[PDB]
Amino acid sequence: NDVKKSLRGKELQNYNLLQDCTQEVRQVTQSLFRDAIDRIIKKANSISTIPSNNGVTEATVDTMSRLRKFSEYKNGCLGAMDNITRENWLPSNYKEKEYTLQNWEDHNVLLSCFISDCIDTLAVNLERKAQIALMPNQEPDVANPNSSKNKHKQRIGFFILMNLTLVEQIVEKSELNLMLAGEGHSRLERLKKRYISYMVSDWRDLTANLMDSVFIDSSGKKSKDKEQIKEKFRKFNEGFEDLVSKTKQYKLSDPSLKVTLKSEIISLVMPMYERFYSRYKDSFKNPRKHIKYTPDELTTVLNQLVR
Amino acid sequence: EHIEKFLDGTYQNSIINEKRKENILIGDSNIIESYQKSLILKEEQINEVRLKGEEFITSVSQNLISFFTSSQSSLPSSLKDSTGDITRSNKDSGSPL
Amino acid sequence: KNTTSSSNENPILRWMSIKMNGFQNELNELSGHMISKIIHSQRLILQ
Repeated sequence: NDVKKSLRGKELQNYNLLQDCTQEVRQVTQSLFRDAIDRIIKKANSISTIPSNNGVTEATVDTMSRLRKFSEYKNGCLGAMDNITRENWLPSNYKEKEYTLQNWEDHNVLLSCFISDCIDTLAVNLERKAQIALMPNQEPDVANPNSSKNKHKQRIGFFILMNLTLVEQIVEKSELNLMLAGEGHSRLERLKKRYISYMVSDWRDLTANLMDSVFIDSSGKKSKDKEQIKEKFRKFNEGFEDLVSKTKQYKLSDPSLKVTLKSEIISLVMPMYERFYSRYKDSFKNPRKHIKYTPDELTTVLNQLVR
Repeated sequence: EHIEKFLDGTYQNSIINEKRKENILIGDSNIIESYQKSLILKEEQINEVRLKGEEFITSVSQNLISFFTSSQSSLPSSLKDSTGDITRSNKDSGSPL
Repeated sequence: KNTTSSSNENPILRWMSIKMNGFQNELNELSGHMISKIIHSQRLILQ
């Protein structure tokens, strides 16, 4: 970088060979970056089981402190981003739905582009490993909160989001912190919202067949079919306390994830029970013996679901 | 909530804290007598034993407001649990209190 | 060792001394309100 910049307007004739063995040291970048992605693939797929208390494989610690070894070569990284594709770190049979990525302009583009693509590779390979290790007879189907296949979307969700807890808690104080501005934050956000929505999935089942249970008996009269009262409201309480029950298995670590999953699933549930509670709270002198919660107290349950 | 949330409650993520190497720098020399393993030989049962201390002390605490005070002035009923004089009728008092 | 402990008894004196604060505070509060209530029972029955 210092020599090809040095002073120009002059004869410079080994400059070609500078670009040729520097073309081989961009095969050291290039090979070090396909090495980075394949490093994620093999070094990740080293492990086989989700941990005892289901934490974070320290191959990811290796991956992120590996990235801070990519950090402090910073200006040589900047020049080292020269004239080279996204597909120069890609196993080409991928899909771009794997990559939360939405230009070709400078090396600051390929900075956040490249590194955040590497953490997307971390996402798809960790995700794949969970998809294997919980249903060991199936196809790993990926990036799918709408999956009709997984039974562990909460569990995989808390696992992966502890891995991302690690990743942004090394981009906490990094130079990557100051490197990967703009989009890559939001790339990390979409990365989160995948597994977040995995932990909203069966809550969307509860709300789903709740308002579907509004829909199928939206035909006739007021509920003289009081099996529909205790169907919707009882089974709503059943699945609600199932979801609160399996919420207890996981105890979050980012406060903003507590705010995130909290306000997400609040915004998922509430207006259904608002118009629906308030629609059907006119059926007994004691609806108490059939319908249990207010939105006040259910809101309070959610607000101390998040200790 | 937190104290139960340290027993199995990771307490390994705390090991993941310095097992982020505190990178930078490069090591990764974590030789903490890890850690607080802990307590599975009955000290966890000492912890839950203390929790039985707490909810037990609340149980005898509000259970002192079971006698009304047995119907009447046993008013300074600060200690202790006895004397089930079962004259249930009437007011003055099943009240407690 | 000591250590005394292994956080989890030093930091579960954050339990133990503070479970002793739940207990000593429990006797404190029940002592307070119970004492004033019985004081409002000689008020409330005798007086």
